[PDB]
Amino acid sequence: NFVLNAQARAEDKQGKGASRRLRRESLVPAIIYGGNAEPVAVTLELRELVKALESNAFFEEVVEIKVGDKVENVKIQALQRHPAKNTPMHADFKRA
Amino acid sequence: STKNGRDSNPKMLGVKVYGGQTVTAGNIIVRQRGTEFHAGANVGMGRDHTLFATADGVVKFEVKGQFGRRYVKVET
Amino acid sequence: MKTIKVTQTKSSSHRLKNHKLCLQGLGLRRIGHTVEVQDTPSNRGMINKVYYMVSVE
Amino acid sequence: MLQPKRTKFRKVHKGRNTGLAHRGSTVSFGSIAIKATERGRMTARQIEAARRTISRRIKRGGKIFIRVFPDKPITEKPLEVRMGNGKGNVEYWVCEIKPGKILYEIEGVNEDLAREAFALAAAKLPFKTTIVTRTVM
RNA sequence: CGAAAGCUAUUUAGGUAGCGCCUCGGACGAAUACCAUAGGGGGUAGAGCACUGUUUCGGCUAACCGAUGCAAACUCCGAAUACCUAUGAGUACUAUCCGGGAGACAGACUGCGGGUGCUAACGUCCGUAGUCAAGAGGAAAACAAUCCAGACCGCCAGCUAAGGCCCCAAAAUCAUAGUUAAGUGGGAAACGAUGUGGGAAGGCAAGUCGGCCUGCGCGGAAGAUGUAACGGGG
RNA sequence: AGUAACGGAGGAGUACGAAGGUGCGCUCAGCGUGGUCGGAAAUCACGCGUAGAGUAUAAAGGCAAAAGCGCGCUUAACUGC
RNA sequence: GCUGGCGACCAUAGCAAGAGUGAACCACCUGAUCCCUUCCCGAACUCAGAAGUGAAACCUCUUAGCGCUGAUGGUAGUGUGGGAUUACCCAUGUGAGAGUAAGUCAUCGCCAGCU
Ligand SMILES: [Mg+2]
Ligand SMILES: [Mg+2]
Ligand SMILES: [Mg+2]
Ligand SMILES: [Mg+2]
Ligand SMILES: [Mg+2]
Ligand SMILES: [Mg+2]
Ligand SMILES: [Mg+2]
Ligand SMILES: [Mg+2]
Ligand SMILES: [Mg+2]
Ligand SMILES: [Mg+2]
Ligand SMILES: [Mg+2]
Ligand SMILES: [Mg+2]
Ligand SMILES: [Mg+2]
Ligand SMILES: [Mg+2]
Ligand SMILES: [Mg+2]
Ligand SMILES: [Mg+2]
Repeated sequence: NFVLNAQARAEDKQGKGASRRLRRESLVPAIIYGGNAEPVAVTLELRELVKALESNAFFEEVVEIKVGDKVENVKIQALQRHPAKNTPMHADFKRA
Repeated sequence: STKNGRDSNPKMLGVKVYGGQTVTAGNIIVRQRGTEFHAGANVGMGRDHTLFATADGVVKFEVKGQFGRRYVKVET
Repeated sequence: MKTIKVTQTKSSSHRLKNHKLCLQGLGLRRIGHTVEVQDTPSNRGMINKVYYMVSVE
Repeated sequence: MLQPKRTKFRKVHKGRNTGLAHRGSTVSFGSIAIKATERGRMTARQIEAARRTISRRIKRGGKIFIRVFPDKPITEKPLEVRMGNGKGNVEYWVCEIKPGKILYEIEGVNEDLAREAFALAAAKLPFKTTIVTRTVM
């Protein structure tokens, strides 16, 4: 059982400059899709996610993402790492 | 001493009249080496594949057919 | 309606040609000059081109 | 020394080297790999030198995958000639290296020996490198 | 009032002619430009491997399949800008045409996109913007081409720009929280190292061990008249 | 659109009275099989995926109403514009 | 409800595999006498037909199997102002290609015949 404590990522926090500002303070953008609902943009914490990505069971079972009284049961779908440093930059999450 | 150093003179090919422009009958619309554009309604094609207008109207480009060709036509 | 006051702050002598024409098309003549213009989209376009040497209130 | 068997043209414009290596930057053949954290050129002589060093340390075990291939030719002018009169003659061949690109990969060795061999080979390269292992997503 | 150092041709190449760029007179006044909205066609940046080439490992019997890269003269794709047209606001003696008089056709540097050279040159050749040329004042010690700014004349008046406020020399020995001990600041790489400040984690039982990510420092560091690689004092 | 270098690569100084006009008509190349010499390739007959064939000639842009390939009749390879 | 013809559109519309139809229409089918053909051949092009069969074909229905379509988020690139000089950073505007979720076994116009 893994849990990543997220926060909402509305507009005017989406884009290229806003995402660079997010990463310059150790936060990671992410998106949640699947099911029958609309996607949900999210901000996760970098150290939390780095810690989670070291266990092989995180890639297989259902993870809980809490964006504030809203729990989502998702699986990690895709990951974007920086090419020179392996720092994760974006994560996709499929509703499961 | 080398074996290069040649070239041709320019030819000035291209689109002369764009979409939404008015034209008189006879105006050249496209100078092209092959048929990048094909002749639609009120447009003729010369011996060197020059597309020209044969009536007064307004130029319009489109894509048509089962081969997805580019056509230009004049709307009166 | 809506009207705005615009002031020229920096010099305009070594800017691009269209940036000098944007200032000339608003009524601005020198540093510290302030003019009063209508708040249309067409005026806002010129004000947006030269945001780095004008001040809007 | 690696080079293509035939090419379309002999000589090539200089060009610039910008950007990052988004494609050849994931371990895809073995367990452990050496990656470039900086940009530069890599001649065919340096490729062969690092290959020899690695395969000497590894005791002919496992496998080595070369993932860089030198296919861009470089010309020079002879000594004591003036500035005109055509382009020079092809002298050697390089691969362009953008930060992120995997250079070598090893298979079938425990990580400690692979890291010793990689530390031996990183001393013969013109840019800064790092060591990387396989990962899932 | 105010250029050009370009294009085309030349027994031409430091000459000259037509066109481009300046000026004066006449005609004619929104046709013109800037911006917004609307209608257009691209094959560049990037990317990709569908063609043309080239590259790596495997499978199968040169070729097909799987995985994996590259390209000025490859493209299944594909911008931002730029360019063309119509309509509209506001602000500008704008745009056109017809005549008199020219000069100029050796350019230079800086930034961006390139070819050539050694991604050398205060090198050379194009595109594009700024300055000089033909432009004075302030800063950069001094310093055509950098930064700020365009000098009609006069004033022992005032506010600012770039850059600055311990003394030479005008203005803070100003306030708040940190880092540096190297005169680092105030010249330089691969690489080396218990320097020192910060951060996310681990192993073992008065804590200890070594590992990563980072701010600022250390070594690597030898030249000829005189300190002489902060303008100086400091 | 245009754009320079003693920058990187290639061609031309012709051909054709049909290789021009016109009406009508056709569709390449590649592979596998069965077939007298005859074989990996002549000429047949039949199938599956196909634009990779061709164009007098270099490359590029093109080419199904084929601009590619045949047959009959012809001189519009006309005069004034 | 099954058709024939002419179009719009040009794969979310196509290829594959399966299944169905013969009143009518269409197709195969009969004969070459006449019209008309074959660089040979009634194969195809024609003509006069009507014993047959829905075998082949066409047409309509089923299944994403191959294809095609395709977000959102991020990334690359980039105009303008500033800072650095190996090609990046900051502000502001813009924004792919690839890949992921997902979608598709067609929509429509004019006419004539059948039941
Ligand atoms: Mg930006
Ligand atoms: Mg003047
Ligand atoms: Mg001259
Ligand atoms: Mg006049
Ligand atoms: Mg490119
Ligand atoms: Mg000259
Ligand atoms: Mg010049
Ligand atoms: Mg020079
Ligand atoms: Mg002079
Ligand atoms: Mg001056
Ligand atoms: Mg001065
Ligand atoms: Mg001075
Ligand atoms: Mg003082
Ligand atoms: Mg104090
Ligand atoms: Mg997007
Ligand atoms: Mg997309």
